[PDB]
Amino acid sequence: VLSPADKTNVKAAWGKVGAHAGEYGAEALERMFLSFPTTKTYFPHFDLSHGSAQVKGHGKKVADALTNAVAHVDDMPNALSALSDLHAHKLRVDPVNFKLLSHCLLVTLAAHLPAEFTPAVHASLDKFLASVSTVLTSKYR
Amino acid sequence: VLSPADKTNVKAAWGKVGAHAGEYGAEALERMFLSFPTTKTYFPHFDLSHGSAQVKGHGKKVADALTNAVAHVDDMPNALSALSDLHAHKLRVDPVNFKLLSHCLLVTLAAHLPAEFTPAVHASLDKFLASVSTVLTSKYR
Amino acid sequence: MHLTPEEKSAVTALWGKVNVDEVGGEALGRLLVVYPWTQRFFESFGDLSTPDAVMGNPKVKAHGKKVLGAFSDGLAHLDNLKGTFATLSELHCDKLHVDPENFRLLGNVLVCVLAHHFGKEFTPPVQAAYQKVVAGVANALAHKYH
Amino acid sequence: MHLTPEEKSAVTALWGKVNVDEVGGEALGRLLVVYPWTQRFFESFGDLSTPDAVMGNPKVKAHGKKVLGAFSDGLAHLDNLKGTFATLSELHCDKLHVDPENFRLLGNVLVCVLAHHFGKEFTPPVQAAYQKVVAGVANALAHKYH
Ligand code: HEM
Ligand code: HEM
Ligand code: HEM
Ligand code: HEM
Repeated sequence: VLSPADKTNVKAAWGKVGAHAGEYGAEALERMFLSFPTTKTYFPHFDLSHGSAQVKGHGKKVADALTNAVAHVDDMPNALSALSDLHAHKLRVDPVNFKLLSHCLLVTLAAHLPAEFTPAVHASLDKFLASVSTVLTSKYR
Repeated sequence: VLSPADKTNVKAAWGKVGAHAGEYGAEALERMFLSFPTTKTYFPHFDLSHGSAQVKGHGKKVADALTNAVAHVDDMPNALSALSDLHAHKLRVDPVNFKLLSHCLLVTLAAHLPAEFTPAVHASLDKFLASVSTVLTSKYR
Repeated sequence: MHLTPEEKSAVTALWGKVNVDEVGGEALGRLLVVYPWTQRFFESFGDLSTPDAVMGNPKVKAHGKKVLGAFSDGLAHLDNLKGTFATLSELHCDKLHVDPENFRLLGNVLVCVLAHHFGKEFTPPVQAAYQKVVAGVANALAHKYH
Repeated sequence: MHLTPEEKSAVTALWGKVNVDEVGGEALGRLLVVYPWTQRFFESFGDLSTPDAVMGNPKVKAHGKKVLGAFSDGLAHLDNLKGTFATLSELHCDKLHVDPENFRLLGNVLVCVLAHHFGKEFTPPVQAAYQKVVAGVANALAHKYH
């Protein structure tokens, strides 16, 4: 459960991401593909080379979804309904992978927000990404 | 989310377990300790020898908790409140370990319910154990 | 893969009682029912709408038979799983794009199936030996991923 | 463990700039904050009630230094992580009763700390080389568990 302090931490940190959200989503994917190669099995149709516009485009979609989640932190299931449907019924990404992207998102944030990435903030972000992951996988079975 | 059919499946299988719940709980623990030796790290104070009273008593308490959950499948959070507090604040068992015990409980049930362990029931029990695990891990942070 | 002689024997002994085709179909069908996301690779198999539809699908059964036959052959090479599964590992990565997590899921479903099939003969020690094997096979199949 | 020339140099180069004392304390403190259940091993350490308490605890800083120092030693023996950590593996199992999953969590937190500390220098390829190492180390430490 996200405490009021967790929600404050998340909105503050994500606020600072601001317009760079898309760039950071792409970087997080890139980190994921290099660090955990098995994740590439879900994108056989993409050019995964560094700088790929496909990755960049996907990065922006992911980031935009995260922004929506932050905006609707008290109402995540409804805000992410279409995306939970999509992952559960079409993409069918094994649930394990969500933890890998989450870690990569955290690393990306750490590398870009030296001042904001406090231990307290780190904890709230981790909880937040786990909540998003839970929602996205909610309708798998 | 446990569907109505899932609840029916669970109540049917557990009903069959009946009076053997405690013995089954003990067997699941022994299966876990043997298959996943790292789980033994949480029981250094127990005599883990086969048929030990400590394991049989613990097996019993685990089974009773499970019975409670089946009885209150519509209100698990409330039914297991005390247990979720104990695990989060005192025991502090890493969440990974819940998946290992759940697997061993599934194996135990499969080995004892030839007639009832159908693909649909298997699916429902798996989901049920996942839900119990989620509730017990809910207050960790 | 290091198994004590005791463990190797527990494995070989039970396996001799297995109907490979039957267990193969059962295990693959149960994987598809219990973890439906795994159906993602099988849309060409037809009807997977219900448990009954899955369990009865001839394509599922035929694939199960193929998968378990390879598994079965691997049991003769417990000493060299990695070498034995190298080409298959490459194929699963490069051509089939199968997340290795699926191998772990199958391994766990296989253990449940053996337990259901053998009842009391599937003792805690026998399970432990099969757990090592199933993990060994999954690791061998994931080895060439990149 | 298996590292490509570029991966080894990536690791070695970054490590030359790490102040083990400082990073160690940060890594352990963050582990205790982010995954509080891990505090179960440090009941005698004092106040771990809030992030500020954890981070400023001298016993946490002390322990953190001890751990990363041992970690640093392994960086010197990348070819034989298992042989290197055998003794500590046994200790962590037999005397400390630490679930090896904790090694994995610490590995992830360390990566986070390095990224936090180095910023843009901690590039995707550098991270990837560190992920391999951290996993290698965790595996080496869990090796003697029984
Ligand atoms: C924070 C977690 C995640 C979020 C918020 C997220 C969000 C999204 C969004 C917004 C889309 C685009 C939907 C559309 O096209 O309308 C998408 C698609 C997709 N996602 Fe997820 N995703 C997450 C995790 C993952 C993970 C972990 C994987 C696999 C490693 C994955 C694999 C995919 C794939 C393969 C697509 C389709 C891409 C394409 O063909 O362009 N997602 N996701
Ligand atoms: C379905 C999942 C689980 C259930 C329902 C469950 C339930 C229980 C119950 C009912 C108790 C006894 C509480 C009391 O004495 O009042 C207990 C204690 C305990 N459990 Fe959990 N448990 C589960 C999973 C786990 C796992 C996976 C582990 C570790 C691998 C674990 C480790 C412990 C320990 C160490 C104790 C303390 C027992 C003692 O010292 O006697 N539990 N659990
Ligand atoms: C013990 C685990 C497994 C073994 C030993 C195994 C083995 C095999 C073999 C021998 C083949 C045929 C290769 C050929 O065409 O020469 C195959 C193909 C295939 N496997 Fe695996 N497999 C395993 C697990 C899985 C899992 C869990 C999945 C997905 C859930 C999967 C998906 C596929 C697919 C989609 C094909 C292609 C089938 C076709 O073209 O008809 N396999 N596998
Ligand atoms: C990076 C992996 C790790 C390494 C290399 C490592 C290394 C060490 C070393 C060198 C010692 C001191 C040995 C002695 O007393 O002679 C130690 C002790 C200890 N470690 Fe680990 N450690 C690691 C991870 C962990 C983790 C993740 C935990 C639990 C969260 C942990 C828990 C402990 C505890 C409780 C002690 C005993 C300290 C005391 O006596 O109060 N270690 N470790």
